[PDB]
Amino acid sequence: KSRQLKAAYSIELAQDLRAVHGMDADAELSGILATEIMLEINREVVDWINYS
Amino acid sequence: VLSLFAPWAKMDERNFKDQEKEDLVSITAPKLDDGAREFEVSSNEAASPYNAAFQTIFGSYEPGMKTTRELIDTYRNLMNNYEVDNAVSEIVSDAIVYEDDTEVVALNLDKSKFSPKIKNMMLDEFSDVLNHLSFQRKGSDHFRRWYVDSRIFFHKIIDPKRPKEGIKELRRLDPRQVQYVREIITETEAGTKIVKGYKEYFIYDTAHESYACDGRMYEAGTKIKIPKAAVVYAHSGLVDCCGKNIIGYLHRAVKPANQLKLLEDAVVIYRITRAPDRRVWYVDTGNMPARKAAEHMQHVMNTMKNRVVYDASTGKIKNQQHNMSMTEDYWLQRRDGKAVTEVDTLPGADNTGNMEDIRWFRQALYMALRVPLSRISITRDELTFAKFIRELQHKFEEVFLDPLKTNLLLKGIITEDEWNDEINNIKIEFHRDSYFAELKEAEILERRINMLTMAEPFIGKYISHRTAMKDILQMTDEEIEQEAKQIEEESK
Amino acid sequence: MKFNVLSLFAPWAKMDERNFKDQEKEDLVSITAPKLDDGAREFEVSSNEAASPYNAAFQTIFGSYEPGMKTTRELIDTYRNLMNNYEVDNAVSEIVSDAIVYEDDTEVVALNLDKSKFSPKIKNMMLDEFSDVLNHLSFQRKGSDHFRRWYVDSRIFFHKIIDPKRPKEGIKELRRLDPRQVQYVREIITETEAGTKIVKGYKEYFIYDTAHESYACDGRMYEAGTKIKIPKAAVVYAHSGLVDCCGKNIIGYLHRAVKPANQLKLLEDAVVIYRITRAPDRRVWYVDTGNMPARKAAEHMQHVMNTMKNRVVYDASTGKIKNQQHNMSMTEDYWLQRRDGKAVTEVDTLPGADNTGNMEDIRWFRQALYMALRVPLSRISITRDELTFAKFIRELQHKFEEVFLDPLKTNLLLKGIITEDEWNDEINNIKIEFHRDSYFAELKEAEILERRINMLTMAEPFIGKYISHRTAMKDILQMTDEEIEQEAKQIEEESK
Repeated sequence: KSRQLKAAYSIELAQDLRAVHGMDADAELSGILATEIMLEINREVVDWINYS
Repeated sequence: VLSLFAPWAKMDERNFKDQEKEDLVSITAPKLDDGAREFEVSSNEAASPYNAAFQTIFGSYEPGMKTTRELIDTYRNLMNNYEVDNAVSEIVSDAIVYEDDTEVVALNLDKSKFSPKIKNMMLDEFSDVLNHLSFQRKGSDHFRRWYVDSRIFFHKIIDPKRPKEGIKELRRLDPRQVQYVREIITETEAGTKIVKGYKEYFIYDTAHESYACDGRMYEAGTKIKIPKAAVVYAHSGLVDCCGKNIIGYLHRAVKPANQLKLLEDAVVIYRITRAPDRRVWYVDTGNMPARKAAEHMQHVMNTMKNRVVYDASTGKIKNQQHNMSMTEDYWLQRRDGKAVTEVDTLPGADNTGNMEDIRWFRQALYMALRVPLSRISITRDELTFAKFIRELQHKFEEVFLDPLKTNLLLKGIITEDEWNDEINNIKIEFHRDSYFAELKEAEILERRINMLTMAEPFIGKYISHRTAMKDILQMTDEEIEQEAKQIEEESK
Repeated sequence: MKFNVLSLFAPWAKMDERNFKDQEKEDLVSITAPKLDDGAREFEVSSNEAASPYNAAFQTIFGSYEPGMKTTRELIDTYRNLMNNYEVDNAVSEIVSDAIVYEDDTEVVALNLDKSKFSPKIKNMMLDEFSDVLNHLSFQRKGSDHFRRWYVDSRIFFHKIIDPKRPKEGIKELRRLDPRQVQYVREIITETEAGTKIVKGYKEYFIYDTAHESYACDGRMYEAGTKIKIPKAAVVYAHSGLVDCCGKNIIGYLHRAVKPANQLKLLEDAVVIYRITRAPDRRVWYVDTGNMPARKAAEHMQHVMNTMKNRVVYDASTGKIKNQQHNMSMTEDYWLQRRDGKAVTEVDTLPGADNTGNMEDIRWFRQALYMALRVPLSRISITRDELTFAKFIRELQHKFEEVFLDPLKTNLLLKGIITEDEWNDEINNIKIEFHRDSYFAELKEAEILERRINMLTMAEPFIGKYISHRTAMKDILQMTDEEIEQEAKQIEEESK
């Protein structure tokens, strides 16, 4: 079964983050979304353990 | 604990036990000097369970990989520049000398050691240590990469089931993928000041399979803890203004290398921009919206399209047959007795150099690369450079002893105790250019003879032959006796 | 769907299947980063152990090489574009020419076998094969051309052939493959905890493209479509140690010079154009024609502009002013008619292509390029420049050299003379030596000898008490003990 996430962040947000704290605001999201998938799976497994 | 490092982990554990059993206590600063960056750990009295270490390595690796990444990429970019790569090339050429029917750095056991039997085995293994790197074919590049990147760390390869036979060649760890670190794990009153082990292991990424040149291609994942024992290494003793921010020799060029490139291009822009002629044709048109007023501009804009462009491959002018107009022919009509339209020419990039400012900088850069001033007999500058090369060789070549003691200990050629007392001095030694060595020696001899010549008339009056040999020819007492012996024999 | 290689290559594929079957049993396991320094481009694949049929292999070989195969093609042409320019080509020439020479009634680059062997018969067999290797390169006629192309691109490949029914004697002339259509990769299909630490063969895959779809010059073809997967055993190749800042993005020996090569060319053109544009007298003639639209005002202009017109052109074949009569006016005597009582009608003159150089930057840049192209810079006795040059040439020769070593060791296995194991455990040294210029070699030696002789003549007054003769010979003449004894023995014989 599949699992996917989309961010599609704005231009202005990224420009602001670069201006505010030197951030790129793309990679950060890449990180967050990938992170969210790994963690979500981790939970799915744990929850299935309790489920069964 | 990943199994690929099992025997190395055991080696580190043994070293740690010895540290734990020592008296190195009352330490106000952890006893580290250079290389690896430390980290304060949980120190549950002395404990750090592997699972505690796992986070510890993440928290050591994140805050600083970027710095390493920037420095290495910078050095590599510097390496691709005009007269920078050459500095390295000459340094590499002298640091790693390899010629026809010539040796490579080789173990030289000319000082007391356990036994000639062992000395011979050690030499044979040393040869394999280098054969494993194809040193005799690519040793110069292994060095070249190190010098440029400032640091080399290699993965040791094991079987490990039969680790006398199951001893394999090294794999250079990917620079920028591995962090050299230390961990302080132990607790005392008012800060920890007791037998810290420091660990001195490495932290490896999974991002090493890098693609997308000059990009930022990364993915989520775990990190690898690598035992000290598992890695062969050397690095330049160069650190930036603070911390353990290790830099390379090439770091020196970061400013001026770019300043020169920038200046070179600035000169070029100045010469090219404005090289073409320059002029604005003007037309003054009213009584119409610009959409239509502009038609009077078209009357010249679409008429004086002097597309007389020079061909880049052959120096001819596009579509200008016949071969040459002696003069251009232009004219403009005026609606009234008002000189309002015009051809406004512009000043160009006149010929003012004086390529002297850039000269200063290029020269400064050139020497700043840590190269002889003789590069574009024997002088202080050549000797100084040779000393530099000796230092680089001295520090770099530790990478051939690390795997040597490792392999010898595993095989049973040497014991740990023996290594520890034997070195001291288990040096290795390389070939140096014979062309110049001969010339150097010849000049030394010229002085030696010239002084004997000068001394000559007083040889039986104020001074002696023994002394002249000792002070003028700089011979040892033993050397003199042996030459005297040979000389007497030659007479018959 | 699990297709094999075109059968004509199968014998080479078989050699590789065996090579990998044994590499796979090797103990180079428990390795984090892949055990690879150079050559073919690595790539992490499907982790499926032995699932490497044509379709699957193409997918990842292609996916691996694709994001940069364009770049690779651009570099080839970039390096060639430099090679096609003047003051570039001559640097290459100097290097290629000295790297490979042929001479008057001399030998050519040749295999030097001076190490222990089971039986000397092998030395002859290897030498005989070597000579034939050169015949299959036709090195004696085009070896320097192979080198030149190799040098410029920093790589060369050749396609090897077999019978194939009697492959052992199918060894014949190689065909040079232009890198433009050549792809090379190392693929990983195994997996363990946290990545792949398994001994990996990588299969060293080559792919040869089909239609001449890509091009430098026009006359190109339609879409290539599929491509052919080729075993490495089938390809003779060599390449430089010069790689860009990522992967295996290999670069040319002239790569360094690309910047200044192009820069100098721009500067050169800037000079050429600067002095041409605006060389002739320039001006705009203006006629004041009140109360007229251009369609009519133009007649007033014609009455002036087509009356005063100097219909003059310059004969560039014969340095003359075409049909100029009279030969030369003493004054360019022109006039302008002012219809109104106002000084408005005029001529708007422009500046010309004045000689104001100070033509210095062009030398700065010429010199930088000249050196970027690989010194000696002495070209417009024995010096450091020559000595480092010679070292460079040997380094090039040692990479180029693989072009001989590959088919040599292959042919000696394929024809069943030496086993693979024996070759690998024996050399340890299979050096192929080049012929070098004897003019320069003699001069180098003569100058060295003069100094040695001069030093012997300094030792002379003291040698009788201070220096042994053996010492003078080994220190000044740099003679070996055996060499010393041999001359001494000959010297007594010379008496008669």
